[PDB]
Amino acid sequence: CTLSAEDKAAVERSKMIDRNLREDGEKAAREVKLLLLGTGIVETHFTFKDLHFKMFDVGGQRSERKKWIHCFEGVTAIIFCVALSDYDLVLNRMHESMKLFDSICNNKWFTDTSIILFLNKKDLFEEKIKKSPLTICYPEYAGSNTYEEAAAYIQCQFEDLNKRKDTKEIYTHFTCATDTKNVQFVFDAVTDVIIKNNLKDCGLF
Amino acid sequence: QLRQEAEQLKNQIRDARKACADATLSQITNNIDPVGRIQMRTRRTLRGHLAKIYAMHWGTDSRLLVSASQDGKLIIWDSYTTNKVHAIPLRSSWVMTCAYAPSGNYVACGGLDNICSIYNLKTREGNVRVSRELAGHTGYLSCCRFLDDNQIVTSSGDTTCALWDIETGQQTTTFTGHTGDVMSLSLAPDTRLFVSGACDASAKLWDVREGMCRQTFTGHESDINAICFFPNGNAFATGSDDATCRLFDLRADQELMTYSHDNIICGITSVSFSKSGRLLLAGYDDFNCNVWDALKADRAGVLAGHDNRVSCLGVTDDGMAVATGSWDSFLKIWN
Amino acid sequence: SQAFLFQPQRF
Amino acid sequence: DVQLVESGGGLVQPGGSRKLSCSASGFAFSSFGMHWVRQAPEKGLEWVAYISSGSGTIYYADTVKGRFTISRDDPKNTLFLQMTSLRSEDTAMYYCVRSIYYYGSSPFDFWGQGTTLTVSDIVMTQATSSVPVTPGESVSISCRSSKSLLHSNGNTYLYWFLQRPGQSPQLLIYRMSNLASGVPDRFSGSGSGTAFTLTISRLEAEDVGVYYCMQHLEYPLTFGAGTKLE
Amino acid sequence: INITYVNYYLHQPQVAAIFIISYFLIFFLCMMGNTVVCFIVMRNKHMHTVTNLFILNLAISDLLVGIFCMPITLLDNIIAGWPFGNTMCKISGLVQGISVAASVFTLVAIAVDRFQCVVYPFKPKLTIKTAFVIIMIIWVLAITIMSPSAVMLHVQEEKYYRVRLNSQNKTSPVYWCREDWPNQEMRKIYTTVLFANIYLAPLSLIVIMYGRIGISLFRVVSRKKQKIIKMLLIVALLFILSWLPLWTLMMLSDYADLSPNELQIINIYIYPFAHWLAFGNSSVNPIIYGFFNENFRR
Amino acid sequence: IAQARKLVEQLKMEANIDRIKVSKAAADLMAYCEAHAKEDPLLTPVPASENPFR
Repeated sequence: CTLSAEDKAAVERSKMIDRNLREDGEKAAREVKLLLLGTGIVETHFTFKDLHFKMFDVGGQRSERKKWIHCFEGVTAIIFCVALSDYDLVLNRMHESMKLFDSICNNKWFTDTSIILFLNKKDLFEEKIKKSPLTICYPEYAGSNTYEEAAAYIQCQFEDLNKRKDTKEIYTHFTCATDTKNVQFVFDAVTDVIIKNNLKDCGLF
Repeated sequence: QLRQEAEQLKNQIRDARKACADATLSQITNNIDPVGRIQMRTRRTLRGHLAKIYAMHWGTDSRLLVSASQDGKLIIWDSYTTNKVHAIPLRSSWVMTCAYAPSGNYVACGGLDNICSIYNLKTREGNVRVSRELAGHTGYLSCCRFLDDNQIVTSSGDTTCALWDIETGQQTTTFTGHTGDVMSLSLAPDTRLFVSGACDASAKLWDVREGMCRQTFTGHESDINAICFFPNGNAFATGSDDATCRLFDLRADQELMTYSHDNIICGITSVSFSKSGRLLLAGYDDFNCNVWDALKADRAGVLAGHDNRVSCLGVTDDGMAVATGSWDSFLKIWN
Repeated sequence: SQAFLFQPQRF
Repeated sequence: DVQLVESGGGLVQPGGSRKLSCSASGFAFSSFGMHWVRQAPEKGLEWVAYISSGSGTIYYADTVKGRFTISRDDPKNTLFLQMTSLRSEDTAMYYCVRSIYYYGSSPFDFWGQGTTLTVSDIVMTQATSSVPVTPGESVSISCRSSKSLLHSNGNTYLYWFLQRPGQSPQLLIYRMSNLASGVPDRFSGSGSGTAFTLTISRLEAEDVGVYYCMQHLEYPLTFGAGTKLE
Repeated sequence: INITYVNYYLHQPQVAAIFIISYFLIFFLCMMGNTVVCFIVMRNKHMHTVTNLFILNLAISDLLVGIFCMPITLLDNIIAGWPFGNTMCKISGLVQGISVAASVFTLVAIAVDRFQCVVYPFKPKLTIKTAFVIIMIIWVLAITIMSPSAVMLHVQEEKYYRVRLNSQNKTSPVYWCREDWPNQEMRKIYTTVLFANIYLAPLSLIVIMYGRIGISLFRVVSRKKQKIIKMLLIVALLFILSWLPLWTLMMLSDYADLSPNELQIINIYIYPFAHWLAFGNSSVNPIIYGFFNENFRR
Repeated sequence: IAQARKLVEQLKMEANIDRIKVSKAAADLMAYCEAHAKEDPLLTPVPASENPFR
């Protein structure tokens, strides 16, 4: 024994609190987190095929990301958006976006979190390819003026920056009219990442 | 020639400091006996959280302990018996700082939401409810300390600090002058002053009453993450990303001591002092903490036994125990 | 049966 | 506004059954343990039954075991006691009492209004049954315990209650030294071992009533006889 | 009455030497593998997951198998009769079965853990409490299923079979410890129960779960997936083929009527090879689970 | 312009302050540590009877 009545009641209260914490933790663990890169932090919630995705946006925080990016370690994947029309505009911004992608891919914290790449502004990029040649963005580009070829070259240039080819994969797609296709692709990539992590936890793989 | 005037003033401050310096702690305290091997063992293990711990604070009674985790929970622990007194849920899970009111009636939290939330623990309804939500900072909150039951001093990542009246909600005075984001702050024992460290590798002494900077110390060569006052109140210690601690003195207005080792190359997350100021406990990015002899700058001991990086570290008011929280989601009390 | 057929143990 | 309203009391015959209800509002009912405390027509307080948060632990008095059953309902914020085979000694006024147990908490802080039912161990001794007093004079109320109330943790589990004429009991001192919220600072409590006392300074007309001292060391909770102030 | 005299050392020096070498090889391999696996697990405090706990339990069970089965059974095959005693025969008969069943059951536990973690990626993982409860339940089930073996074991004194003490014409009797049974049908039923509870059901569960894992993985196949499938198929086929001979011999002896000559041939010459295969199967488990697991590799 | 003037004024204000020798500050720190050393549990461990965490 060696416990008073009030001490036993306090122990019971602590056990109840621990049970509530455990149930809340098991509820939270059933979710999937994503970080979006392109007053505080913006949160978005959406459920797709019996899985709850929570996307965090960090735009508007005028501070160096070196002091708070490590807070986002553990996310299932990082969703990186890139505007195809940003090849000629300068505020040369295409190279800045490429440098940002290289930094986020080579980040020490994100050495295993896969990256899902979205390419927007397709219907504007195809029309813009007729006036501004791709030689402005890429001095070394040797190809035709076909918008499909330029898109493929841009995708290859973005993908080749991945030094962590092993233990990190870069799923890639282009924006379309149907939101269902994009959310299904992100669900497939997240499911693949989760399955790979589960395999890594076990003995095999 | 305003820049020339600034350069001349900096040069004359440097000359005044150099002329002021006549001896060092090394040759003054070399004739004192070393503290010897310090062997602290773990006494209590608190394993309730489910995510990396980001902040913690002791109570004045030296028994109650508040902790904050990234899973959006603030847990109050009874250290002696390992009991959860309270479990407050947070609206935003990106918490990065916590504090305990000296009266023990309120708690404070803050983070990437740029809002300092004050919760009241003593309610007739028997539950814990948010008492105030102070807003106005344009960046993440790095630190906060309860100056009183109605006054709280906070530091944000927008290179500013503020003093808030909780009842009214508006900040009475704003301390500005840091070039980079402010990472930590430490109140003086008399509460008449405090000190703030920022990412511009400098620390500043702020007068609470007049809202002015009195002294600036620029010893470090990288961002300083931790700051703490000597129990006397005439000195303080800083820990930075250059794997080095530095002890500065307010009255001499320069750096007194440097704590660094060849085998230590990891940044410092937290710093704290013992009751008498002889021991300096520093938590590093390495999984173990270190205990330095603050007067001889020798490694007195090591506190090992964490799986992941130690995030927060505090010492109780009477010096009985040291609480350490890590990214492993465990809180360990050492004695 | 009952005869020493050099039967070893089951395992 | 904290409120406990009890109902379901009246006149019964011996051998019958009854159900007493206690509706709670204005506070988090699910975080509070509950007690039933009955008072005979002209007698002291007597503990009946206890239920904890989540119905984990249930305690009954030895005179109500096998006949009285306590239970609660958290979504509807109700607490009810079912009594079977009522006898003539069960006539009393029952009180719904809330009590929260954690470090540095004040149990027995709020009492209900009371419901009257008519049917037709550590020993605490109060030294003086009645005391005549005049305003502006300090007074002391002493009571003794048969077994030491000091535990190994350093807590003396003695509580003080005040029952005003036509009113519910109110907590004054919890754990022999701590003053309850809203109670004037003139009240003080001090004791050693088995003896304890409550000191009232600058006594006014609001202190007239009956003072009870109760032990919480063991769950067969025992109240004193009660000291009346004229 | 015709009586048969045999030597103290039943076998010739050459056959005895080959038996000794054959059993010592697998004994040495088992002890080294289990020792190194336990040492690695104990050294690495960080590696304390449920799968690692199951692997440690399997290594402990395999060490018990290698210690309490190989030397005693090799001695029994070498020297004629049972000279140890009734109490030791009962203890050994209990312990050998207990260790074998624990080793077999830990395989099913590991396979079900892997199936749960691979096929179901979103469901919560098994807790340490559940893993320890499962460990206790498999030990208890082993005790329950092979208590009768220690119940009915007993040494019998022989009369027609005698032993020379190799000199001085000492005509010692033959002590033959055996699982006494009031009915041969009772022994047949118990052997069938052991067969169904040790070899059939674990095999079916393991093969079904590994097939489900492979189908789920299949739904370009990378080298990682191919390696996983190869390892799973190797494990299943090894568990089948290593244990087939011993159970086949036991069921044949307890079910099929044979002449004394062929029965003696089976019990003297081909039983040691089946025992060797069965023991080597448990001996090889530490090496495969500590060599093909990337956590142990690092 | 205004920022530079404010910086110059602040730096001048921080410049015109009194300073004490490093020897005096070192002596003060040593004296405080020596005076308050006895009641430090971490420097001098307390017996297990009076240790609240054992």
